[PDB]
Amino acid sequence: DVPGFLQQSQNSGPGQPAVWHRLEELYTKKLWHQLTLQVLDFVQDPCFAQGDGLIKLYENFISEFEHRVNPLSLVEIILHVVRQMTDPNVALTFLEKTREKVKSSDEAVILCKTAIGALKLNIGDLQVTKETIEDVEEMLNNLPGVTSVHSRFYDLSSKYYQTIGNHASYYKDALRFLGCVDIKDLPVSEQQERAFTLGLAGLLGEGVFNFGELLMHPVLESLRNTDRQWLIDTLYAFNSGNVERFQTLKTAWGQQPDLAANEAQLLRKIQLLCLMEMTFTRPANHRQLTFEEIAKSAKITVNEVELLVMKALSVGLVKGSIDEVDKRVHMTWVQPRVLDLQQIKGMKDRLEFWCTDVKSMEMLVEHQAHDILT
Amino acid sequence: MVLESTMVCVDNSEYMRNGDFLPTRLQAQQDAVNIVCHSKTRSNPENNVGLITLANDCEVLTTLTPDTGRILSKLHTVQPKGKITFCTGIRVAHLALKHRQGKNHKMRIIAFVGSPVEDNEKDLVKLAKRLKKEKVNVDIINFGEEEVNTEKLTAFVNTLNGKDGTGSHLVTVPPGPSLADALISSPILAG
Amino acid sequence: DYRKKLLEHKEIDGRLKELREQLKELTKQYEKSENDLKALQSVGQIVGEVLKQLTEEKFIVKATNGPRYVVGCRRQLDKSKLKPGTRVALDMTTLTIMRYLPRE
Amino acid sequence: LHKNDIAINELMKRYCPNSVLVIIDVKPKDLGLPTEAYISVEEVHDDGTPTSKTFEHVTSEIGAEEAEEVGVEHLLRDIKDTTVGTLSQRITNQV
Amino acid sequence: KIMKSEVLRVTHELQAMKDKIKENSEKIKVNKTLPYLVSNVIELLDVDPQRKGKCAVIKTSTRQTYFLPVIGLVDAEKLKPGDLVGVNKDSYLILETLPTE
Repeated sequence: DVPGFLQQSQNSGPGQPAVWHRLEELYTKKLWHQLTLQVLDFVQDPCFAQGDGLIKLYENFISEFEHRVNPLSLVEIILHVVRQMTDPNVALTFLEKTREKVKSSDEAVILCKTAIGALKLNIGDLQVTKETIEDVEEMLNNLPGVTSVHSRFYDLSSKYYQTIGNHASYYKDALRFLGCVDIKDLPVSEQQERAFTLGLAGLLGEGVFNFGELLMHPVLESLRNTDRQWLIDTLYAFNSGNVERFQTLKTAWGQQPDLAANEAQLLRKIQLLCLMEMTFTRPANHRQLTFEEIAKSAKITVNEVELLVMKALSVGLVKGSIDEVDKRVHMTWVQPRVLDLQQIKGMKDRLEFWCTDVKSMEMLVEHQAHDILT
Repeated sequence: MVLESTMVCVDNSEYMRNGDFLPTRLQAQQDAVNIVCHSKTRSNPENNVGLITLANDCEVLTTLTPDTGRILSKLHTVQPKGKITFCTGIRVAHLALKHRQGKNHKMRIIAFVGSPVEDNEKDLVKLAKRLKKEKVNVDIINFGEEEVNTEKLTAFVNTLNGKDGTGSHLVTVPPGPSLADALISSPILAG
Repeated sequence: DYRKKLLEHKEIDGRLKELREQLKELTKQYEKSENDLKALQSVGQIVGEVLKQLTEEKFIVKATNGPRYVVGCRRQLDKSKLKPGTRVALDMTTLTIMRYLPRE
Repeated sequence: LHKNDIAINELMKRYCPNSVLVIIDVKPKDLGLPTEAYISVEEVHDDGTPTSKTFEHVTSEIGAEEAEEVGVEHLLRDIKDTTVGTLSQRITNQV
Repeated sequence: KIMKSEVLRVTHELQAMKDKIKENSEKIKVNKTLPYLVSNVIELLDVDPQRKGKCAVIKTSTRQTYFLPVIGLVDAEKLKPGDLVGVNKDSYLILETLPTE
């Protein structure tokens, strides 16, 4: 079949014989790796998806009995086989045939089940695909923190975000996609929508209080100056606190779909933002505060502020319990979690002050103390 | 007899199982290690041989010892990963010569190169000047080709090779279904 | 030509896969021998019996051979079994208590 | 702590079990405790940065068993014991 | 047979294990050379709450009682309350038990 391959290798399209030249040269020189990289070039070429279907079977064969190269090349080309073919019925036989074919030398079975579950993330199945996704993250907690496989796992949790069940685990994995991005080589033209539903998904993730982790990471705000800055402004307001209800009102109605049923819960989230900011505002000098600034921050009545502080204690970001009879708001611990340069500088201020006070008392006791006691 | 230490640097890339050349010539050069270590054992049995790869994370597979019996075992479980690393493959042996027991054992390091070299000529002259500085007998054994075998590797050897009388030799093997074994046994380095 | 050699290679792989079991079972016994060799190094314990406890940590012991001593308490065990009426076990060094001695 | 110490550590993470690392000092001019136990564990990070071997401090104490106390105390004759009262309290209360 | 060529490393490991049992098996002969006296054994099972309880009660021929777990090698006809046993000097261990009559 090797001299029988020279016909259909030689006989080909108009522009393909340029890469059939080096493809037949590396084919005759029988270097499986250079032939492999030429296959990655030919799949990487935007071919017509018309005359490639025979070489899908041909280098599917040569890739099966080549028994040499890391078969993730075969994984990617067979993903392009099913992407060209759109036949999930034989795709399971293909992927299972690779599972029987790929022995245990390198555990690429995480990318196998990633591919299988990925194709099973069609409308046919959701639950057991999610369960074998849970198996994919369950398999290797070892040293391969390469995260290429695990950014493909983020693609699996993105198709799990196509299920409207969970905003949060897509956002928890979107922190991991926030950390596993390398450079801007992947499509800015894509990164518009990546940052767009990343921002909407960051908002609609309902297991979080802060947005300053997302806005803190600079590759997103450097990817969103291309984007229209109506959204960076309100994520900056949702990070830094809404002293207004008009701007967060206009973006509360700017995003039209699905935001009404979430909207009151988002009010319940951003009404905690002013709380944690106003208890992070005054470090000392009458830490005690009152409900009038809270309700003035929240345009809410005094009948609901007990419900508001009960909710704030119900989240558990604050431990403050107020011993008042006449209405007062005394606070304890909350987490800053975002940044404040004024608290960097005030940190240096009270920090240096504490240092020279402890030094002052140490010299003060120690001067007469060493001379009388030693 | 001949009092010297032997260091080998072995390829573990997937370029050593390619179906053009010998059927996993990793085995063939492993048997070349067997015949040169038993031939050095027959010449002077007290010569010590260390074993290490050219991967990213190189690992001393066996510390330098004249007991090659377990070196025969350590030549297996080769872990065919990675591609190549040239510089720390040199530095991982040439400075590790100073840990040796017999200080009268002279310095000899070879390397089995089955991948194209990733280092530029600027690093080739820093390392060739580095080894010609510390004066180690270095025999360069280059298996397989994608581009030409020696273009800058030639002047890498000539700038690496001082001491024109009985200095180091260069091994350049052509393609051939003949072995690597008797073909590298053709210079005086086997003998 | 071709169809026979996969079955024959199944037979060569058979005769190679049948020679490991003659070693891998008795290597458990061989490693078990040195597991025992690490188990026989715990030596030199003596016995004793508790009648009267003056300090809650440190009390009077009564040896089988006759001479009486006072001992301490080990940081691992607690005062449950250390109540009197309990025959115990002791060490030559430091007179410590590793565990007790149940009568029969 | 050099960059190489993950790889130097990795050899004894392989052949030995999970190995502990100790940073001590070449010159004991540090008034603080010279020994710091750094557990060799990989921890998952909230920023999304890929998982790497991370050296978290495990708290340490320096104790001697029996005879090391006797030999050290015989070698010194300079250190004083617990000695509650004025001096050993008030010197800690000095420095 | 490429998957079955990893068996060679396993066999070299196990014949290496047979190379290295010679020394720790060699100390069996020099530790277990002479059971110096004869001591009465009374078998008494213990409980530790592995941490399993396993014990025996010893009485020397000079009527001195000590403490020890069940120790020695793999025992089948042992575990009896019997006599004529193997013992080293102050280790007071069990090495070689024999029937008296």
